[PDB]
Amino acid sequence: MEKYNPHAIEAKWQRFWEEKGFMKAKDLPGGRGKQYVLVMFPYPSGDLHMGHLKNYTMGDVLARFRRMQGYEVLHPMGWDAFGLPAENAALKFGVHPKDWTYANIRQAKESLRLMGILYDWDREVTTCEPEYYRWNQWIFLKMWEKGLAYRAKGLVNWCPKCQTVLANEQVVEGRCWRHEDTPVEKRELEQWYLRITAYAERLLKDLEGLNWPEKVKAMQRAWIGRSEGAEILFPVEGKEVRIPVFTTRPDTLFGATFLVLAPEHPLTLELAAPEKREEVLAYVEAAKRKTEIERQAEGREKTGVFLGAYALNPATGERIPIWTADYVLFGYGTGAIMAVPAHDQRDYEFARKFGLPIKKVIERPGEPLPEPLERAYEEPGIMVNSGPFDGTESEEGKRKVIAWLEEKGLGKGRVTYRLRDWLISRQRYWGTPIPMVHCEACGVVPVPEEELPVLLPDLKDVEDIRPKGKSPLEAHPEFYETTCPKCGGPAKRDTDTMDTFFDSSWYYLRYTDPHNDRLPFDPEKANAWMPVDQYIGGVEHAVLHLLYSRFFTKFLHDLGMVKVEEPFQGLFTQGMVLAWTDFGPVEVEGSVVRLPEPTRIRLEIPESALSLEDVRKMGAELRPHEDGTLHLWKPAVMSKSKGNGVMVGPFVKEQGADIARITILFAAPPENEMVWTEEGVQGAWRFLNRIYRRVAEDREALLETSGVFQAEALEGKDRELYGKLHETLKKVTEDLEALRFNTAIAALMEFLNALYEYRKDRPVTPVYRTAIRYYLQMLFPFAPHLAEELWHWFWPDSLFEAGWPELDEKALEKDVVEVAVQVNGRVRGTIHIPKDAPLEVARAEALKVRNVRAHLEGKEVVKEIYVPGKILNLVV
RNA sequence: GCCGGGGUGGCGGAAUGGGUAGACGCGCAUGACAUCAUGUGCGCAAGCGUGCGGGUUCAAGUCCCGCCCCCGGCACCA
Ligand SMILES: CC(C)C[C@H](N)C(=O)O
Ligand SMILES: [Hg+2]
Ligand SMILES: [Zn+2]
Ligand SMILES: [Zn+2]
Repeated sequence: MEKYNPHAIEAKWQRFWEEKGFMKAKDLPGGRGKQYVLVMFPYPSGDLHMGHLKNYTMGDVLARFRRMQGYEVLHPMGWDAFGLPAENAALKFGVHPKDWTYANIRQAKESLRLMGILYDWDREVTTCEPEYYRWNQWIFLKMWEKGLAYRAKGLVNWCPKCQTVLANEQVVEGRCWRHEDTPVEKRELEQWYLRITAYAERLLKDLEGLNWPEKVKAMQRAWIGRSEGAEILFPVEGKEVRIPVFTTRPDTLFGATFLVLAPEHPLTLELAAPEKREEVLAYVEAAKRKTEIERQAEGREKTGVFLGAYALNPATGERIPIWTADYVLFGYGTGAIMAVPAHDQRDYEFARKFGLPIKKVIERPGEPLPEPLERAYEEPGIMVNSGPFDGTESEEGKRKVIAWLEEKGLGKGRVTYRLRDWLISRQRYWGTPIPMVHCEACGVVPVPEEELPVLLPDLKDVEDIRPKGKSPLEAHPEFYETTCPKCGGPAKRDTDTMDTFFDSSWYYLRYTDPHNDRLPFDPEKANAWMPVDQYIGGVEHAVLHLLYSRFFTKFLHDLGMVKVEEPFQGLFTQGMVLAWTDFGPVEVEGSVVRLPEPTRIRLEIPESALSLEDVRKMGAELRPHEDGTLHLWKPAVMSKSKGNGVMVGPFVKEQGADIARITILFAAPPENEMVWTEEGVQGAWRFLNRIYRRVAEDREALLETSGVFQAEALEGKDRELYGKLHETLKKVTEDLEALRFNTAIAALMEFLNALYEYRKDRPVTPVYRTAIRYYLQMLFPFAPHLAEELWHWFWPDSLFEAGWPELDEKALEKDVVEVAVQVNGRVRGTIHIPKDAPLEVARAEALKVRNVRAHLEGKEVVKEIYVPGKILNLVV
């Protein structure tokens, strides 16, 4: 008897599926229904390994399944070429991006193909190509006319490594999103923005009905951070100008004893007294230079300066000094606040430190407030010392005081958002050119829609297209020395480029019509496929892609190009793949494990001396090495950096594809993080072989048997096996739909054993043939190769045209289930009686269990409970 | 501190309209010419066992009250 040989059949079938084009995405989905499985396209930068294939596999499983059912499936794939990701890589190897990319893509598609993953490559999209980024511009225009795009000064975040500005969404832990070790600074610059805030309300409101992981939504809710409150205006003493401040506690206005402007606030210097200037101006240059990692280093220590100017409390009418502290942020609300030390610790503390007054205006219900106050009081209470509002409740106060303000034109009720506008301009070469020009008489003028695209200057000198603080395009007149399409005089093209995320915010839409030269996509098409039914990806893109993408769709909706309003209906996340890692040598002596500094450092711990326990307890092991010393191993993220990846190409050659799959899918729950291991790969081998044998050993026997039979006319092991099948089909089918591939397979392995047990007391019967047919169909999504192979030994056409097995509910019905006999809550034993078996029939079959255990303890009884299902309790 | 998700064998992990806890797999242990078959929660045993302590019930991983710990994300948003 032959044996399971991967290299023999895999690459064969792969070519087969590609030729016959089963995953070709239909232009316009018919009436059979349609699925749109999509995995976030990759940043071409490196070579793929098991750590990466997790996702694309999933997408494939899910994609093959649906296609098998009948749905018209669209499983697309393309490359997120432009932006920092690629450039940052091509720059670390002194290579030209256009070459480093097309190369990385080639390597990629090869891996994917080896893994037996199919796509509709006739839709492949490469962001960095003109044929695509042209539309990135077209959109930018449509956003300009609609006033959602714009330019403006102010402090922006600067990444010394990337040598360019980043959006707030790209500042994780106060560091770069790609360089989690490089702090971020601020620089006065005028960049281009996208008025995403214009959609703050909708972005937050349309989350509700969204069926996403509660973890993600909650992050967007928090990132958008809506807050209802009031915008009060404080007149400046003598001056004509008025200062707007936001507050979610206007019912305390009469308690405001001072104002605090953000260092970067304009009026912080335009009001700073000449005798204070030499200090105010020195404080700004101190805050601007400080950073996030530095600020969080000082703690909650309040620090500010007095502006030497006063303001007029529009409530009491009196004067209150105006200060400037860093604890107030300019990028939020009004960048100014009305300090009320009496009902806000922050303010309070700031007050007790810089000798400022604390006025009480909210009394605590019942238990009076200890005078003098030694801690704020932020809870609701009764108003006092607040003019005619005295006695008025706290809650009812707010709306009244606001209604009072909106009467004298002193303020108004407003709702600010934490969400800050999107900064999309980058001073890098590899990027989409902003379709704007700069005339001196006309000003900032938008390039004509029909003059698009605006190709990127062709630059070969690698040391040329490198960021040094300014836009690499700011050195090629041959590009920007163009004319203004308004007047006709000398103009200048904007040297800045669109951030990567821009093009990665509507790609899912391009796949629906990847070859359109009239529009970013034909609405008719996009509407037929959208929304994305299932989006496999990560969480790190919570406040980025998963946000920017929605805004983009909504705006595209508002142009009447896309019927839907949320691009991703389903959002399935995945966990990180891991692998046991070599953390260096160790000197073991008895039960003591000394740690040499080279290792201890990589382990990122303080201790330089553990024990054989501390090692176990932290999930590690000491193994023998090739250098003749012991090495401390431990799992770790499977990444290039860690140098522990399991390259696809190699692996597949030395093992097989379907093996990789089963290993990845069955390892754990997809949402959880797996740890790719030797032992696992083995299991995949075993599982796959046993599937082979079982079918190879009956190939002949099966070849001469018919798979036709009468359902009910079944009895014996057959009737049973047939039930086990359908019982299994249920599980597989459900789990595939819910995206629980692990248990979906665990169920397939279980039936397999069931088949081995059925063949020790029964021959290749019609029911059995059917079992095998059904099994092969249920396998096709996880091990499409080995599945397509065995299937052909008996049937003609591809498993793709087989369709998915039909469940037979009536086959699930159980007859003679095993029941547990318990007495006073302990499980004494288990009998085997029909499901409907009457209490008397069970009781009887119980009273004489294996060891009559039921008697060894039930010699009294008082009440008995029977549950047809699987239980019978005797209350002694 | 807030929000989100979780504590089950040696390990990944099953099972919640209460009803034989530990499916499937990994590891380990015996029997055959790396591969199969059998066993495998702990304790020699009384007996005990789903983070802790009470409680409801014939019956609790599932429900009720109080509490501990772990991971992830924001962290001075007025
Ligand atoms: C959809 C894209 C934002 C995915 C991203 N390019 C990544 O590889 O993480
Ligand atoms: Hg390109
Ligand atoms: Zn950077
Ligand atoms: Zn002009």
